[PDB]
Amino acid sequence: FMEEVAPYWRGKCVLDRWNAMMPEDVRTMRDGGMLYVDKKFVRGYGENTPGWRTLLAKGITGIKKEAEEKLAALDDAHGEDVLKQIIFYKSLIISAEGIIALANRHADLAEKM
Amino acid sequence: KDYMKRIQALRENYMSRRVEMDILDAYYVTQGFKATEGQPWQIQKAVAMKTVYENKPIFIQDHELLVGGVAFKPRAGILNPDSACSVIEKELDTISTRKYDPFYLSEENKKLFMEEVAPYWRGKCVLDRWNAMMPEDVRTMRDGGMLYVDKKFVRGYGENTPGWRTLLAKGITGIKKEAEEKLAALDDAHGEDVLKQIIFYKSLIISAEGIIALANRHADLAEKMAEKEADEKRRAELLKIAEVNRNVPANPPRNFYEALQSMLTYEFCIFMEQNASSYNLGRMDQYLIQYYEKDLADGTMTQDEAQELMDCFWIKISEMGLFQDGESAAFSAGYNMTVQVCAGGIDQYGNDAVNDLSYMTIQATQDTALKEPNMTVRYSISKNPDSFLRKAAECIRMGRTMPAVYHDDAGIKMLLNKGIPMSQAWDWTPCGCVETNLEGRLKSYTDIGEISMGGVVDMVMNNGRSRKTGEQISIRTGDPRDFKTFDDFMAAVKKQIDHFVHTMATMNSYLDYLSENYRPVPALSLTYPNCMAVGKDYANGGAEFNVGNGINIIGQADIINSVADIKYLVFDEKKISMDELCRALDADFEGYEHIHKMCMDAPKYGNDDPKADFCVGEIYNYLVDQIEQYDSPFGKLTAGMLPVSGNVPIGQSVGALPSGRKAWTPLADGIGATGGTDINGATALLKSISNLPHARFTQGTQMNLKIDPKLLEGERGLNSMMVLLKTQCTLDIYHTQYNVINPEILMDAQKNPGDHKDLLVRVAGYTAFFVELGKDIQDDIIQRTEIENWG
Amino acid sequence: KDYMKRIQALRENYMSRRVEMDILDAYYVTQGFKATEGQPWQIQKAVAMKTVYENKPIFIQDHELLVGGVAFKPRAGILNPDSACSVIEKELDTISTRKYDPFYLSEENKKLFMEEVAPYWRGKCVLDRWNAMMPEDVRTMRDGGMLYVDKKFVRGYGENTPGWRTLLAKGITGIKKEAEEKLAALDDAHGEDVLKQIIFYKSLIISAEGIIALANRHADLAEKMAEKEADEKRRAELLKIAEVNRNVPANPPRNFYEALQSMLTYEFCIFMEQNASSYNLGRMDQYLIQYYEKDLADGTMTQDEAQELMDCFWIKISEMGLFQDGESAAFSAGYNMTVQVCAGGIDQYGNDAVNDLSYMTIQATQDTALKEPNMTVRYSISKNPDSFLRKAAECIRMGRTMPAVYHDDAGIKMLLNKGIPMSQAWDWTPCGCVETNLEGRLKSYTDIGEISMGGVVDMVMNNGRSRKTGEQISIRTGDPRDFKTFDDFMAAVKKQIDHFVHTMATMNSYLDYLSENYRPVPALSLTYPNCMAVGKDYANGGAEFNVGNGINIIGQADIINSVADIKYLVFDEKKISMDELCRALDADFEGYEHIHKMCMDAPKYGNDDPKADFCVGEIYNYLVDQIEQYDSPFGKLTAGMLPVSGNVPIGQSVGALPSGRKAWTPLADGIGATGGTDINGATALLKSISNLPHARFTQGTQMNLKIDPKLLEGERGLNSMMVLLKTQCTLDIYHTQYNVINPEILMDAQKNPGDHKDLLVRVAGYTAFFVELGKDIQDDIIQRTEIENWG
Ligand SMILES: CN1C[C@H](O)C[C@@H]1C(=O)O
Ligand SMILES: CN1C[C@H](O)C[C@@H]1C(=O)O
Repeated sequence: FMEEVAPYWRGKCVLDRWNAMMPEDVRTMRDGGMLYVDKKFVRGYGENTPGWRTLLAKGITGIKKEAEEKLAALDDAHGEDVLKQIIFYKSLIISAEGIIALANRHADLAEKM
Repeated sequence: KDYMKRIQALRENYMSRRVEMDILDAYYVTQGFKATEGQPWQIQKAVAMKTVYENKPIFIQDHELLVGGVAFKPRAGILNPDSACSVIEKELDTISTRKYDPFYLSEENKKLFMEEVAPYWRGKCVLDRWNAMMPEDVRTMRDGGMLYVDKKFVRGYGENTPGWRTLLAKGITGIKKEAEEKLAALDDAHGEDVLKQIIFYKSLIISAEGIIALANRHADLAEKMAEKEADEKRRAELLKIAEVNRNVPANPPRNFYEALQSMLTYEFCIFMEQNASSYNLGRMDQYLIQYYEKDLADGTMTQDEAQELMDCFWIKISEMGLFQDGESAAFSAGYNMTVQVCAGGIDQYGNDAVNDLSYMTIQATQDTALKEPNMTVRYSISKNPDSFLRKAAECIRMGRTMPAVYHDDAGIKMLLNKGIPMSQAWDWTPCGCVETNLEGRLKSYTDIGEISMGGVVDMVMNNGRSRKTGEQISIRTGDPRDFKTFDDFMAAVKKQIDHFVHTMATMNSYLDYLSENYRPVPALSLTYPNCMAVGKDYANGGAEFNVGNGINIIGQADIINSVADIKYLVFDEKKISMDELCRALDADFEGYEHIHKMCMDAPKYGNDDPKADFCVGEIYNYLVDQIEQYDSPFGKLTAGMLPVSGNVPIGQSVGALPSGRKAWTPLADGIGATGGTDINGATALLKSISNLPHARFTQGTQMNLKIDPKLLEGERGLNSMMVLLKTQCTLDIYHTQYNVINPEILMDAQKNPGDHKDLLVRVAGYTAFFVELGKDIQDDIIQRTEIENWG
Repeated sequence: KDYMKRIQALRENYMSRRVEMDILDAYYVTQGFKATEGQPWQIQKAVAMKTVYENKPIFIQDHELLVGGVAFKPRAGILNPDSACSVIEKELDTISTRKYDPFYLSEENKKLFMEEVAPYWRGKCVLDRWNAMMPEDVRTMRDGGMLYVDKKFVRGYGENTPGWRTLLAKGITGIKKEAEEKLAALDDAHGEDVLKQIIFYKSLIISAEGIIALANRHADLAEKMAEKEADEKRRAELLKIAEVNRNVPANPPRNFYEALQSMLTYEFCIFMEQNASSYNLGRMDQYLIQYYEKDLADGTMTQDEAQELMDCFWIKISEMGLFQDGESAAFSAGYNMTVQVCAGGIDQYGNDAVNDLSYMTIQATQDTALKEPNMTVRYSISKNPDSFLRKAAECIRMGRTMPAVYHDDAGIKMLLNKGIPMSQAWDWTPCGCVETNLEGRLKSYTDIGEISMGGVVDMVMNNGRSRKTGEQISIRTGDPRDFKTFDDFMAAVKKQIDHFVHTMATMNSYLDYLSENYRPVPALSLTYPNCMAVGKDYANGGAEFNVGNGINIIGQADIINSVADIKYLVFDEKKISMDELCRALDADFEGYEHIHKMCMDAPKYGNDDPKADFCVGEIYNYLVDQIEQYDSPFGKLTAGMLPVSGNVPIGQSVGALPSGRKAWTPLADGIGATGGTDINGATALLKSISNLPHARFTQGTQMNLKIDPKLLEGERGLNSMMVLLKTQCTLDIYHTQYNVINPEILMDAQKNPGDHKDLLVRVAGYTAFFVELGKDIQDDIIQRTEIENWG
C-alpha cells in the first residue's frame, strides 16, 4: 500500500478532496459531533438496486453490444457533449470486457481444478 | 522630440535582449497546485497565479515609466505547465537552438524544470491529455500534415479582447468587491450548481488578490529603488511609478499614466495565467480618450508626455513572447503573441471614432518600431478622416509593416455573423492576426487548427494518399483519371473538404472538452462582466457572447489555382490528359517540364482573371458551409483564413500541384496570390481576393501585399496608397497589410543578420523581426510578389 | 419590338381601368366562415379562401398571356372582412369620393355588403377587436396624432417575400402532398399541441386545394374562350393559357411561361388571403433564370418572348390596388400594394448574380411604365457590372421613377442584424417600400405604426401637450425654459422618445395577439418550408426566422433640424431665448418673422453640416436602443425609417418647430432633408444621411432625391448618376430613390389630371400615379428639392 498505492492518491481521492474542500460550518458541526458527514466520501455509492432484469435478459455481452452500437452511432465531430457520451460508452465497453474477463478467469480456474 | 531620447534608450535595451525561457512562473504554478491538492482546479489555478504574482521576479528597467513583466526578463517565454509542460520536457535540450523561435533555457532552469515542475504535470497538463485522447483520424490526418491540430492545446486561450473598460471603470478591487458580493449572496446549501458558482467566484477573488499584489510589489520596488537613486529626475519618476502602481490596477485609473499602467499590469497578468497570442489591447484610443482629454485639459499631462507613455507601453507590450513547441513555432513564428491594438472605426453613435489617441497609436508604432503590439486601424471609409488613413499610409511607407488596415464594416459584418447585435458590433476589435473580438464580451478560440487546402488538392489528385509516405491519409475519393467531367473532380474536392473539416471538428470537441475542464482563466474572467452575472468562467461560457471555435484555412492560391488549372488544362483546353497530369504531378514535374510550364501559364488567382477566379466563391462558401454544420456548447464552429506562417510548414506535406507548385514548397500566404503569379497590379489582386466571401469567415481573413517602395514616394505615392486602401473597402476586403522593403535589405538580412536585428517584416497578420524567422519563412517572404503597379 | 404591340394594348387596357371596391371576395369569405361555424379560425379562413378562389368571378383579358386577379376586375381593392369589415361600413358612402385612394363602391355592392357581410363581422374582425381593446395610452397618443397605429390592424401581414423557390420547385400539389403526409404522420390522440398542428396542416391542404381550383378555372375559361375565338393566333394563345394554368401553380413549371404564371397565380391568392402591401416577388432574376435559360436552349422561347411575358406579368401585378380605411390612405397613398421585385445582388457563391433577367427586370419596368411592381436593384458595388448599373440609371432617367438602388451590403447587414446567418443573408430581398425580407423564411410585420419624430420635438417644446387641442397627450418632460443646457433638452427628447416607443410597443402587443389568433395565412404558409416542418402558420412563428415587428419612424429632418437648431439658436449662438423661441412657436411664427428667419437659417440636415448632423447618430441610436429593449413572441422589436406618405398626415398634428417648419405642414419625407434646405448638392445630401446608422434599422431606411433632368443628359449625366450611386454605396447608404421629372409637368398634372393619368412619381419607397395622390401629398412631392448639383 505505502509504496505502490498511497503516494499516487494523496490529494486525489474523493476523501482528500472532501477534507480539502470542507466548509467551516460543516467542519464545526462535524467536530462538534452534531452531524456525521464523512462516510459517503469514504465509500462509493452502493445504496441502489442495479438492473438485475437487464443483466439477466441481456447478459453483459448484450449490454456491451448496445454500447458498441450507441458509440458507433455517435460522432465526436459533433461537439464536446457527444464526446462526453462517447467517453461514457467507451467506459461501459471497457468495464464490461473486464467483468467478462473475470467471469472467464473463474471458468479457467474451475477447468484447471 | 525630447521624449524620444527616452524611447530610443528603452528600444536599445529591448533590442539587446536575448530570448530566454522562463521557468520560475511554471515553478510557482506547480507550488500553487501542490499547495491546494484536492481543491477544484479553478481554485488551484487561481492560487497558482496568485503564487506566481506574489513570487515571480519583478524588475524596473532603466528609463521605464510603465513597468511590469510576464517573466523574469523581457522577451522571456513563460511555461504554463497546466498546458504545455511536456513541451519543455521533450525539447529540454533543443529549445535553445531549435529551428523556429528558439528560447535560451539556462542549465539552472532546466534543473528547476525537470526537478520541481515536470514530474507534477506528466499526464496532467492539457497537452498530455490531448496526446492521450487524440482520436485516430486526427492523429492520421495530423501525422500526414493535412491538419495542424496542436496549437491551442499547447497555448491557453488568448484570442480575445479583455474587458478593458471594466478594468478601467472598476479596477481590480471593484471587480473583486462584486465577486465578494456575489459570493456572499450564494449559499453552498443550495446544491452542486451553486457550489460551482461559489468556486468560480472564490477563484475570481484569489486571482484579484494576486493581481493587486503584483502591482503593489512593483510599487514597493520603485519605492526602494527611489531611496537608492542619486538622480533626482529618475527618483521623481520612480516615486511616481510607486504611486501609479499602488493605485492600479487595484483602483480605477486617475489619469492617463495610470490607465496605461492598469491595462499593462492586467495584460501581463492574464498573459501569465495562460501564455497565448491575441490578448488584444483593442481600442486603446477609445478606452483612454477620457483620461488623455482630462489631463490635457487639467495641465497634469501634455500630448507629448502621453506619446511618451504610449511609446513605453508599446515597448513593454513587445517584451512578451509567445512560447510554443518547436512544430507549432513554424506555424506561428517570430514569438508572435500578437497583441493587436487598433485605432479608428466608429463610436457608439456610429460617428467617426478617430481622436488624438487614434493618431498617436499609429505614432507609437512609428516611434518604437518593434514587432509588437500588432498595431492596426479599423478604417471606416464612410466616416474616418483622410488624415487618419494618410498617417497609416506614412507609417506603412516607413517600413513599419503596420498598421494592418481593416475595412471597418467587414469587421462589423463578421461580428453580426457571430451573433452579436449591431448595438454592440460597432465596437468590434481585430484580434491576434486578423480575427474579430469584442471587448470583454465575446468568447472563442479563433484558431483551433489548420486545414491545408493544398492538402485537399493533393488528396484528390493522389486519391487520399500521402505523396511523401504513400499511406492512406485521407478518404478515397477516386482515381482522378476516372473523372469524366470537371464536376466529378469538384465532387472529389468537396468530399475531401468534408473529411478535413469533419476531422477538425473532431479535434474541436477534445479541445473544448480539455479547455472547459483544465483551462479556467479567472484573471481573464474578472474583466468579462457577464462572467460575474452568471458565475461561470470565460472557459465555461460565462462571457456574454460565445461562438464556436475557429477552423483556419491555409492555401487559398493553391486550392484555387489547382482547381482552375485542372479545369483549364484537363477539362476545357484539354492540353494534357489527367493521366499525364498525374504523372507530371508524381514526378514533381521532373521530366515533365513542358507540363510544368503549362501549369505555370494556366490561369492564376490574383490577376482578376475569370478563368482563375470563377471557382473562389464556390469552394470557400462550400468550405464554410461544412464548418458551420458542427455545433458545440459555444455555438456553431467558425472559420478564418489567417495562415500565420503555417503555409510554410504545411506545404512540406503537399506534393506538386496542378497550379505548378512544386512539392514540399510553401503554400500561398494569406488569401492572396502565389509568389510571382500576380503580375496585374495591386488593384487586380484585390479584385481577385474580393471573390472570397470574407463575411463568411468570422475569424477573419488575412491578405498580404508587398509594395515596391518606389510606388510610395512623394504625395503621389501616398495618395495611391490611400486609393488602394479605399479600393479595398469598396471591394469589401476585410484586411490588408503591406510589406514595403527594399528587397536587397531582406537578402542582406539573411547573410548579415547581426546588422538587421530590428528589421521588421509582415508575415501573416502579425509582424516579426526578420532575422528571427526560420529561413524557410524568410524565403517565403522574400519570394512574395513585389507589386510594381497600383492598377 | 413587335411584342410591344401587345404590351401597349395591355397597358392601354390597364390605364383606362376605373378603381373599384370588390365585395364578392368579402361575401364569399363570409360564406366560407358561415359554412364553418364552430371550426377553428384557421379552418374557417382556409375554407373561406377555397370559397373565394372557387367562386369569385375570373377573367381573361384581350392580349393577356398571363391571367388572374384578386377581385372582380383589375385594380379593384378587396375587403378581407375578417380584418377590416367595419371600415367599409363606416365609409360605405364616402369611399367612392374620399380624399385618398377612392374606391368606387357600386350601389349594388353596397347592398350585398351591408346585408350579407357587415352583420357577420361586427365585433369579429381584427379591426373591431383592436378598437374594442386599444388601451388608453395608445388612444390618446393616436388621438393627437403622435403615433399612427391602425395600419396593420386593417391590412393583413404582407410585408414579406414568400417562398417562391418552394412554390416553383414543388408546385402547390407538391406542398399539399407534404402537408397531407405530415397530417398522416400526426396522431390527434397526442394532445392539444398536436391537434393544433393537425388544424394547421388541414388549413394548408384546404388552401392548397383552392389555389389549384382557381388555376383550373382559368384553364377552363381559357379553353371555353378558345372555342369561341376566330383568329387562330389568339385561339392558340388561349389554348396555351389553358395548358399552363392546368399545370401551375399545381406542379413545378415546365418552362419560363409556366413559372411566371405560377408566381402570379400564387401571388394573387396570398393577396386575396389578406389585402396587404408588399407580397414581394423578390429576386425573380434568380428564381426563374434556369427556366429562361433552359427554354432558350430548347427553342421554345426567345428572349423577346421572355421579355413580353415579363411585361405582361408586370401589368398583372399592377392590377392589385391596396385597400384600407380613409385615414390609413393618407399614410399610404396611391393604391400602393408595393410588390417589390429586385434584380442584381450576389448569388449563393457570393458572385455577381446579374443575368439576362436582371436586365429584363429593368426592361419590363421601362416597357410597362406602371406604378407596380416596385422594381428595385440590389446593387453590389464589388460584384455587379457597370452595364447593369447604367441600365438602372437609364431607366431612372426616363422618368420611370425606378428602380430604387439598394446598397447590397447594407441589405445584408440588416438581415444579419435580424439574426439571419450570412449563409442565407446574401439572399435578402427589399420588401414593400425598403424593408428587408428573406424568401419564404422571414416573418415579421415590417411596419406596424409610425412614430412622429416631429411630434417628439413638439412634445418637448410644448411639455407633452397638443398644440392643436391643448390636451395633455404625451408625458411631461419639463418647461423648455428650464433646460439650462442642451443636455437637459436632449434628455427631454430622450424621455419623449422613451414614451412614444413605449406606447408603440404597447400597441405591438395587441397586434401580435390579434394577428396570432385572428390572422392565420394558410396560403402564405404554403411556401414557408419551416411552417411545414413545425406545423405552425406563418402567423404563429412557423417561419424559419422571426423578428419582432418594425416600428416606423417619421420626421427625420424635422427632429434633427429642430434639435440642431435649438442647439445653435438657444445654446451655442444664444441669439434667441428659449422663451422668445417658444413664444414664436406658440404663434406659428405669426408676428415673429425675425425668429422664423433665424430658424430657417440655422443649420439644416442634408447639407453635410456638422452643426446640423452632429446629433443624428446619437438620437437615432438612442431610438433603436429604445425599440430594441422590447420583446415579443417573435423577438425584439425592429425599426425602420420608411414614412411612406405618412409625413403629410402625421405633419398635420405637429405645430411649428425650431427648425423653422410652420405648423401642421408635412414633416420631411423618408430620411433626407426638408424641401428647400439641402442646398449643397446630392453628394453632401448623401453624406448627411450617412450619419444615420442604417444598420440599426433592420426594416430599412427610405431616401428620396429629385434630380434636375438637365443633370442627366447624355453619357456624362448617366456617368454622374452612377458615380452618385457608387458614392451611396461608399457611404453605406441603404437605399436611394430618384424622381426625375420636369417640374412644370408636375404642376400641369395638378391642373390637367386627365392629361397625365400615367405620370409616375416616386413617393417614399414606392411609386404612385401622381394624379391618384391627394393634393397635399402632391404638394409635398412638388416642394421636394430639385437637386441641381451632383457634388
Ligand atoms: C498568432 N496567432 C494569431 C491568431 O490568434 C492565430 C495565431 C496562432 O494562434 O497561432
Ligand atoms: C406601403 N407599405 C410598405 C410598407 O411595408 C408598409 C406600407 C403600408 O402599406 O402600410
